[PDB]
Amino acid sequence: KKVVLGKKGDTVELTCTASQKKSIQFHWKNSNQIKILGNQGSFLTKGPSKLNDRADSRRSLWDQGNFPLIIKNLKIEDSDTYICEVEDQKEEVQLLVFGLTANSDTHLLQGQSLTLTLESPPGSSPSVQCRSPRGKNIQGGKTLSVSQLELQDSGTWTCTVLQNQKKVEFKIDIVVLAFQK
Amino acid sequence: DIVMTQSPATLSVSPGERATLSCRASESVSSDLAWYQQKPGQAPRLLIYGASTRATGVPARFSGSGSGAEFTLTISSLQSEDFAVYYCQQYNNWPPRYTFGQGTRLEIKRTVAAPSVFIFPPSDEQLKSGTASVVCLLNNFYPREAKVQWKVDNALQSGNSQESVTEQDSKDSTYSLSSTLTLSKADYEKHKVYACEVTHQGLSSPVTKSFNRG
Amino acid sequence: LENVTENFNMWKNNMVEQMHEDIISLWDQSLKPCVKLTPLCVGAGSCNTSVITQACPKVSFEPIPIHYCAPAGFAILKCNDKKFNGTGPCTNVSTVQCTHGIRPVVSTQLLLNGSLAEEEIVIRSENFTNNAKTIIVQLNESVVINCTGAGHCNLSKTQWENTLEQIAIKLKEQFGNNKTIIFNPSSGGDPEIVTHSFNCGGEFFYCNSTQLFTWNDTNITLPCRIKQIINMWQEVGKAMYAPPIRGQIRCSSNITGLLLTRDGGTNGTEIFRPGGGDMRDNWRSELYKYKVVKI
Amino acid sequence: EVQLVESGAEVKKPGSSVKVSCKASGDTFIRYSFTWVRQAPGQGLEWMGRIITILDVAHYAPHLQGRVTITADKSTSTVYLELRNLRSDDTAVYFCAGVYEGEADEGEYDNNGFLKHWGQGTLVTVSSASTKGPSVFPLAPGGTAALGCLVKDYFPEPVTVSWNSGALTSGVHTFPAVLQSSGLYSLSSVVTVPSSSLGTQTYICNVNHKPSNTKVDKKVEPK
Ligand SMILES: *[C@@H]1O[C@H](CO)[C@@H](O[C@@H]2O[C@H](CO)[C@@H](O[C@@H]3O[C@H](CO[C@H]4O[C@H](CO[C@H]5O[C@H](CO)[C@@H](O)[C@H](O)[C@@H]5O)[C@@H](O)[C@H](O[C@H]5O[C@H](CO)[C@@H](O)[C@H](O)[C@@H]5O)[C@@H]4O)[C@@H](O)[C@H](O[C@H]4O[C@H](CO)[C@@H](O)[C@H](O)[C@@H]4O[C@H]4O[C@H](CO)[C@@H](O)[C@H](O)[C@@H]4O[C@H]4O[C@H](CO)[C@@H](O)[C@H](O)[C@@H]4O)[C@@H]3O)[C@H](O)[C@H]2NC(C)=O)[C@H](O)[C@H]1NC(C)=O
Ligand SMILES: *[C@@H]1O[C@H](CO)[C@@H](O[C@@H]2O[C@H](CO)[C@@H](O[C@@H]3O[C@H](CO)[C@@H](O)[C@H](O)[C@@H]3O)[C@H](O)[C@H]2NC(C)=O)[C@H](O)[C@H]1NC(C)=O
Ligand SMILES: *[C@@H]1O[C@H](CO)[C@@H](O[C@@H]2O[C@H](CO)[C@@H](O[C@@H]3O[C@H](CO)[C@@H](O)[C@H](O)[C@@H]3O)[C@H](O)[C@H]2NC(C)=O)[C@H](O)[C@H]1NC(C)=O
Ligand SMILES: *[C@@H]1O[C@H](CO)[C@@H](O[C@@H]2O[C@H](CO)[C@@H](O[C@@H]3O[C@H](CO)[C@@H](O)[C@H](O)[C@@H]3O)[C@H](O)[C@H]2NC(C)=O)[C@H](O)[C@H]1NC(C)=O
Ligand SMILES: *[C@@H]1O[C@H](CO)[C@@H](O[C@@H]2O[C@H](CO)[C@@H](O)[C@H](O)[C@H]2NC(C)=O)[C@H](O)[C@H]1NC(C)=O
Ligand SMILES: *[C@@H]1O[C@H](CO)[C@@H](O[C@@H]2O[C@H](CO)[C@@H](O)[C@H](O)[C@H]2NC(C)=O)[C@H](O)[C@H]1NC(C)=O
Ligand SMILES: *[C@@H]1O[C@H](CO)[C@@H](O[C@@H]2O[C@H](CO)[C@@H](O)[C@H](O)[C@H]2NC(C)=O)[C@H](O)[C@H]1NC(C)=O
Ligand SMILES: *[C@@H]1O[C@H](CO)[C@@H](O[C@@H]2O[C@H](CO)[C@@H](O)[C@H](O)[C@H]2NC(C)=O)[C@H](O)[C@H]1NC(C)=O
Ligand SMILES: *[C@@H]1O[C@H](CO)[C@@H](O)[C@H](O)[C@H]1NC(C)=O
Repeated sequence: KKVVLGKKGDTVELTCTASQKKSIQFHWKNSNQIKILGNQGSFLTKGPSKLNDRADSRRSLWDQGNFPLIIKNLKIEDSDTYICEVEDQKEEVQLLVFGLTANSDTHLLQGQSLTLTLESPPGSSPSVQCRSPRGKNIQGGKTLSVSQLELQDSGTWTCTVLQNQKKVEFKIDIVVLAFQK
Repeated sequence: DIVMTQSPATLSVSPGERATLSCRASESVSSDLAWYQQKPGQAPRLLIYGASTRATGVPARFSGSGSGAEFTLTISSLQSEDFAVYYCQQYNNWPPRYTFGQGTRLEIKRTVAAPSVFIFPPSDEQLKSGTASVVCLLNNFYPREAKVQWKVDNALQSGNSQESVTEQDSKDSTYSLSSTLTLSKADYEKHKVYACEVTHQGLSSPVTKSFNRG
Repeated sequence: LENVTENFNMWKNNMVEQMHEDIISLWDQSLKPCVKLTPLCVGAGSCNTSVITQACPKVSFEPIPIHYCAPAGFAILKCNDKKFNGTGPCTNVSTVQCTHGIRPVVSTQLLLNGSLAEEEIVIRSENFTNNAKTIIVQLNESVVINCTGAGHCNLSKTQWENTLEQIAIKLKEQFGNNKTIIFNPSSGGDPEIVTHSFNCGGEFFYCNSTQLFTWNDTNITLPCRIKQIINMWQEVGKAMYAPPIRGQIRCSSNITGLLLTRDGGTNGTEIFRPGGGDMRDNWRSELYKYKVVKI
Repeated sequence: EVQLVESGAEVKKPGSSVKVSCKASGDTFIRYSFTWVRQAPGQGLEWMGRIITILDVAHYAPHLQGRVTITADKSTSTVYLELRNLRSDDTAVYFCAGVYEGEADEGEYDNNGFLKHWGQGTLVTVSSASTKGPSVFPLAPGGTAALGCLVKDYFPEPVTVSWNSGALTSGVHTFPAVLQSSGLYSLSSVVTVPSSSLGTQTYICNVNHKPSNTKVDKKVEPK
């Protein structure tokens, strides 16, 4: 079970490698056996997937025997199990798209609450651990909130999300201002 | 290594008449040829491309013709702005190696005019620096061809003088030539009489303008 | 000559690969691109693109029938069985010294100047339940198409409709009668496999295949354009050719079959789109009845 | 419409390298092919090389091969010309040009070798000489008398000469500059005025040279 964790809006690449280095026939499909993308001869072909416009590959690597599946503008519903069929061999890889969005704007005042919301695909139970520039560590399953904000908490927050032993790092800039006069 | 040679080098045609320029190649360039127009201090302007076709913005009086190693640029009626330096280009061969003609200068043709020859001795301010330059001025003459010879104490001078010619005038269509003779102060005071000889078509006899030093 | 039962496999064949290399070499020696762009990678992600510029003379390009023969020590077997699906055992088998005439036509979505199936339209797929496998169609009736300069191509509407209808019938024979056959254009990709591409008079023609491939159970003019920048079918990369020669460029070709792809899946409907782009299948079309054994 | 604006003039020492830029605007950048053509003063046109924008491929002249590189930036829509190992003979006016090849993104390329559009030009002077101001000397003065000014020992080009701050126009001939063996340019400016005007009307020549940032107004007297 090969699991790949991507980021929402970002670009992810699924690797596929043959036994020998050659340009040969390969087909990337989804778990529903709907055609994602592939190649005919030296030409690139696409299937009628919902990932059509946002999916592509690297042809320069086709001569190296590597036929990667590259998807940009990642979305939550893009999470699925993809299959790469090459030389009568099926290489299966699971894709999980995650995201982290603040319930409140980056501009905040000292003492106000900072609420974080994690967008995850159905069937997954990720563990989120966030760290402020202060160096403090807070953990939560989905929603993570900080009651009292400090002036020193203004900066780049680093939140790592762990799923299936894999972990993905996020960076969210939070601006903390103060009330005086 | 296709060489583009244009003929003639300089063509003098009276305004309102027809002009004919020729461009020859070392080998057949087929249907690929380009005629350009260029004015002093300005960038070349596209006139003809493919030799069978006239470019956008180009007056219909410009007509290209010919094939292979032979080409002809024909202008029906020469206007005031039609006089310029014309070029031909070979884009034919691949991988691309392109060459241009040596250019054909079009000149306004008028009646023969005699030059006004003046001579200017070096100023005292220039002699203060330790250098001396004598200026020979030929004003308002046609054609452009003229001969200027510096003679110091009856002895002919060569290599120490330089010449410059202005573009053809827009009114009387004449020319102006300036010949500067540069010599050191030590060699300048080593002589007495400095003379400038001018040979031109408008002159029945060579005109010599001279002066005495000191 | 001799008569024995022999297993034939069209989908794995050496003649296909060798003919592929022969035609690649043919296009290499005949048609010279003005600028060739090929990828070069050491496997470290970053790939430097090498560019080779050479002379690009315009030559007259026409396919000629090419018979293939086995040298001393080898012999070619031929399946004479009618409606042979391309795989499995064969009853009537004739050993031939040379294969029949095969024109090396390089094209996508359509097979030109090929050979018709005798008794009916026959479809062939390595795995029919596999949507990734290209389906080769062989017609029992040829459809003439006239393609002219400046891209357009006029062809018979009725003949094409009836053709698509019979093909749909055969697809109903293979995939079951309860299924409804619906034809749709390409799902997208490189412009070569999206439209119908081919070489006519040394020029590369791309014609819109939408009008042909849009059909349902309940004088067609195809717009065409000459592209001087193409993707090489020989190897991955791009190549730029010389401008199209002046004068009338016209080719009348016979369509002996198509290359189709099937969408994946449910419910009750099968969608078929124009395939191709792999010329190995184009050679496999005429080479399906041949194989090589050693004596 | 087409707009081509090149880089300002450049002055380099022999052995150094020069890089000039050409800004293209008004149309699609990848649909045009760009040729660089340099012209030596007093000489004709010379083809340096031509670059295909869409394929990012450049070809060069056989004699300039390997010491010159032509590149194209599609993002900024700018064509760059780089020349290395400069020599005194490389001094010339470099013209940036281009031509419309049709739609390159759609695969249509006319591969035209001629040039429809041109730039304003960029003067590149390669010499061991240093930038300095000119020394203006008076020329002392028949129905008409001639007088003028002598511009000598300046570098680099150009130099603008006027009379009476633009008040005197008719009869003024400014000769093209000549290159002295010392490596400094020199030119003469003349004017023909009535001989009866001498002693009354004052004539002052105005010589302006931008690179050395100097302006010299010299008065011409009959004596
Ligand atoms: C699939 O297969 C098919 C079938 O093979 C392929 O179709 C062929 O495609 C090729 C190109 O790849 C075409 O080649 C052109 O041929 C024409 C002439 O065609 C006419 O004559 C044909 C020959 O018949 C003869 O010989 C056989 C064998 O001996 C014999 O059996 C037969 O009786 C006859 O004697 C006819 O077959 C053809 O009829 C067919 O096509 C008609 C139109 O489609 C159709 O209506 C008919 O029903 C019939 O099907 C037809 O009558 C050549 O003229 C042409 O050559 C010109 O163009 C090439 C570039 O392509 C160029 O290099 C040449 O220089 C030449 O260009 C000159 O002539 C032009 C005429 O307009 C002119 O415009 C140019 O300016 C130039 O003229 C200049 O130079 C000349 C010479 O210096 C000078 O005299 C002039 O003054 C001037 O300066 C091509 O070679 C075939 O036509 C075509 N065949 C068929 C069956 O249609 C198809 O390509 C394959 N598909 C694929 C994917 O490749
Ligand atoms: C096209 O025709 C060929 C030849 O008939 C078909 O190949 C045959 O495929 C069948 C299965 O569909 C094979 O049958 C198998 O027999 C073995 C015993 O040897 C048995 O254990 C299996 O359960 C199975 O029934 C058969 O071997 C095979 N013929 C050979 C010898 O290659 C082919 O299936 C046809 N194509 C399609 C798409 O139907
Ligand atoms: C299965 O294989 C057999 C064995 O080759 C095929 O029989 C052959 O069929 C061809 C064409 O029908 C015969 O050619 C004929 O030759 C005679 C002269 O004898 C000529 O007059 C005819 O015009 C034709 O060209 C050939 O004689 C015959 N060969 C043998 C040994 O029987 C048969 O065609 C194949 N089965 C099927 C379904 O076609
Ligand atoms: C012809 O194409 C069909 C359709 O793709 C192939 O059938 C597929 O065969 C594979 C095994 O090769 C089956 O995979 C199975 O998945 C189950 C879980 O559902 C797993 O437990 C098995 O270990 C196996 O991996 C797959 O179900 C099956 N596809 C369908 C839709 O039936 C067939 O293999 C191809 N024939 C040849 C000659 O390769
Ligand atoms: C090619 O196959 C088609 C489909 O079977 C044949 O079309 C039939 O032709 C017969 C006469 O030969 C007609 O009676 C049928 O009505 C046709 N079927 C349909 C539904 O179109 C065709 O005959 C075959 N080609 C040849 C030349 O035999
Ligand atoms: C190529 O296509 C054009 C456009 O369809 C054809 O023009 C038609 O020709 C038919 C006769 O075949 C006329 O009845 C129509 O009036 C024409 N249509 C138009 C709008 O002009 C043309 O015939 C085709 N060329 C060939 C040789 O088949
Ligand atoms: C090829 O032909 C098809 C069918 O005419 C074109 O698809 C149409 O594209 C237009 C926009 O150009 C859309 O408004 C229509 O909805 C499309 N029709 C269908 C049936 O989807 C296609 O644009 C053509 N391709 C090219 C490159 O010209
Ligand atoms: C279109 O296909 C038909 C059928 O294969 C071709 O007709 C043959 O033409 C050849 C000469 O080229 C004749 O010797 C054969 O007798 C014909 N076959 C039959 C059964 O009629 C035709 O040549 C093809 N058209 C083109 C332009 O190639
Ligand atoms: C194509 O055009 C040629 C020339 O007119 C004609 O002989 C042929 O019948 C046409 N083909 C079709 C199917 O219209």
